[PDB]
Amino acid sequence: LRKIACIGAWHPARVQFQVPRHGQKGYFHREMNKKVYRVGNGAPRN
Amino acid sequence: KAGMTHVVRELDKGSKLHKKEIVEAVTVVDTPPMVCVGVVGYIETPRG
Amino acid sequence: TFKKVVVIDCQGHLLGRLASVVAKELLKGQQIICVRCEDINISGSLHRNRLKYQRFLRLRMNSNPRRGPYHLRAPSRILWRTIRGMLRHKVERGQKALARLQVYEVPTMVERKKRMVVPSALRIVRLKPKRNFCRLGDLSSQVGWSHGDLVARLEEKRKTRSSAYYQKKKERTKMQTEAKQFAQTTLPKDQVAFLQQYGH
Amino acid sequence: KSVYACETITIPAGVTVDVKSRVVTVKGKYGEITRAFRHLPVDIQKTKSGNRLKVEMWYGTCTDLSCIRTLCSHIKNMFTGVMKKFQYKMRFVYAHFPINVNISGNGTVVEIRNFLGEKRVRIVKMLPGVKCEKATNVKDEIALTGTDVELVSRSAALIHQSTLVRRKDIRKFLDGIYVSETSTVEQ
RNA sequence: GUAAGCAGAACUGGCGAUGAGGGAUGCUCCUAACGCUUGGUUAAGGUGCCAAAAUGCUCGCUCAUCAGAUACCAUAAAAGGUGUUGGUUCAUAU
RNA sequence: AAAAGUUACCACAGGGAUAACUGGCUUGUGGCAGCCAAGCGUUCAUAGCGACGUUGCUUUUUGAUCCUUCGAUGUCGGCUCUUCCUAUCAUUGAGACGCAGAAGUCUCAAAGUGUCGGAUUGUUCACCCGCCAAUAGGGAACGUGAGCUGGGUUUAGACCGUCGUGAGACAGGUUAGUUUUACCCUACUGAUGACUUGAUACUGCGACAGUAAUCCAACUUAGUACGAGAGGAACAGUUGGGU
RNA sequence: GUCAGAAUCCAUGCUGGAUAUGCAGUGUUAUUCACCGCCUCCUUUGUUUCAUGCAAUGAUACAGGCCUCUGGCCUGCUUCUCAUCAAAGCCCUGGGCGAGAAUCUCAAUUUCUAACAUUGGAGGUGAUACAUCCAUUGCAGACGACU
Repeated sequence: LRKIACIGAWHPARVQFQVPRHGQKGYFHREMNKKVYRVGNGAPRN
Repeated sequence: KAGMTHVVRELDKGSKLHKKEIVEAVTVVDTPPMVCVGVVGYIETPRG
Repeated sequence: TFKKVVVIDCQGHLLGRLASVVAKELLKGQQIICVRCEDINISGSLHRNRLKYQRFLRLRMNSNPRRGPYHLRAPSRILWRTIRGMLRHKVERGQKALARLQVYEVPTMVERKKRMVVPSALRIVRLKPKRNFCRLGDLSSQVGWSHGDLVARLEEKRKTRSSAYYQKKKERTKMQTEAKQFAQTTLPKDQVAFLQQYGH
Repeated sequence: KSVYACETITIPAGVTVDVKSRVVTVKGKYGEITRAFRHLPVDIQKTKSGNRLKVEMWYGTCTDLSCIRTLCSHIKNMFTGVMKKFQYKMRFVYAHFPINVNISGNGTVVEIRNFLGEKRVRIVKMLPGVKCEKATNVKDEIALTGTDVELVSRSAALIHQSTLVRRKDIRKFLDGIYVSETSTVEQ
């Protein structure tokens, strides 16, 4: 029960790419508009 | 990337949170200075 | 019964009419370059041809469209398809014909060589005037071919390059045909009248 | 179909005309328009007594015969351009809300505020060869003046398009801006 | 029978028992029926390329923001159009 | 020939020469769209309608048929999951009105995005309670059982009613009743990997394929426009919410 | 002949690119007889979808163009160059010298082009490295792979 029941209709007599399957998750290359609050210094009181 | 911690800042938005003190989650990213080395030209061709 | 290479200028040319000539010559064993493929023409208006290219993008393998009809946006790559459309390309002989063909949207290399013209497959000849036509460079840049304005720049650059070559040659076409008129006098008067029978 | 057809155009005095190829420069005192006619199959050629411009087509079918008189009307407009200009007067209309209109008169652009009680501001830049005077002393009027017709009369029409009502019956709400009169300035 | 690649008859010819060339593809359509073959000529059907042969010659019509394109055959109608090309017949150039 | 029944306890030889599913031809029936103009529409055939007639389209209804399948293509419905169509319910941009405003009705480009929570029934349909921008209609072997479920239908047990002298029968009702196998090929999803004017290392280019955002509400605009009055908008701006 | 114009379309951005058996730039290129390059000179073989001059560089228009431009030209690469005199041979800096060539007996492909790779020689200049297993890691992981 941790799975899809119906992959596909009979025709096309072929599994379509749009249906979701089992496989890799994470390690995907991926954002935009994330605000910088503070630029700091390593050289105390940061 | 390092780890993330929350910070407190005063909102400046008339939202109901105007002039109030909001906690926010915040990632620290460690960035020691990047040393410049080379330089690369690029011709623009009809291929790319 | 044929030359080593035959470079085609493809401006003024109609797309199918060109391709059908070019196909049969590849089968006869002639090796061909096509050049300035962006300027090649098609009958019908721009809107009409783009509506026909949109019917082509609608086609795809529904299972996995990675696999299916590759929609090729570049003018060089578009002409290449319609030549392959006029060849039995699954058979081994058909494949050999494509191998001969080289298509470019003008590089280095063959600016230095002459470009010929197929006269039957030509717009000023064929399309009865008023009847609206469309350039392939426009049709391709409508459908996501990015490199319109480079092929503007590079051509406009190497036209100035070629007009510098022209005025050297045009000066030393004068210079030979000046020295011809001396040489035609000094050799004896029988053989001057001999050449004016046969044109030279 | 039809073997020959030729209408001729009278050139007025303070103008010159230079038809090389199909393309026709018209220089007068005020400015100058150039315009191309490389659609039409037609032989333009001016005369020995050079205040007349004949124009002819052989073998004209009845659709393409109708492009002989379209040439004449466009070239006639280019003459009364470079002499006299083309003023298009437009008048504002409204019921309740008085519509408030400003001008960067050299540029030129027309911001239109408070159209039908609205807060969206509506800038309309004109085409390169036309200006916009606010007409003094007559209340509520814009005068559009330039040499070309098609540049001016677009630029008039673009203002009409911008200031258009939606989502309401157009017969009651007549709030707009409309061309009053086509004319010239100089006479 | 509303009709059906539906059911039932009459005359002749086919398919079944039958390939070959054409109709892209098809048991029944077209040409034409077959011993192994060399040369010549046609049939149906075709001649831009796939494809052997015409980007042949000559005269009209058509521009389609879903043109059209070859019998059986792989659908289209009533009703419209000041889109264009001709015709028929009245009325003062329209 | 000299001759009654019954079998759901059933058996055998066969049959796609022959029914019950899909598919195919057909489209009466169902569904959808045109043409003409008697009248309706205070007045006015045509904003919106449209009798008496008449021309089409569709295969989402149901027949008609028996071409395929009887040495078996696993017969309803739900759940899950994907995609496609447009004959568009909502959302976008228009046009028309018997359009003052608000609210609508009609039509064009439109399938980009969206179409819900429950009570009763096995239901498909249906009918209610509610929400919502809207709760449009369909296809893909009446999608989808080596995907599940087994409530229904359709074995054997048993009950009632009607029919039969009886065994038994019922498109009459009722309860109890087994849902088998992938490790093969392809497809799809992920994983390594030989080789190409040398090896090996780093930085790149981007043909081509896939694509992503989309709806609502409040505050001001404004009790303004418009209206005899009741009622009552919109754009720009600000702030949130749903999926 | 133009113009405005949409929840549309195509780009852009985003994901892949062992989705083009695609393409570019840069680093280092085998401890000194030991292999290995690059550039000439000249020989062994073996590849080619295809050697016999398998030849020729303005850019446009077509109800117009080009210039050697007070003139001349267009109506086709239908042209314009190239092709000789002894051998696909031998001698003199690219042109030029001479010489009884046949009985190759009536034709037999006119065996030698081109670049690409390769076997072994001459002379000129050069170079003295990495990857995998292994152990370790855990930003990764069914096993490979990846860090």
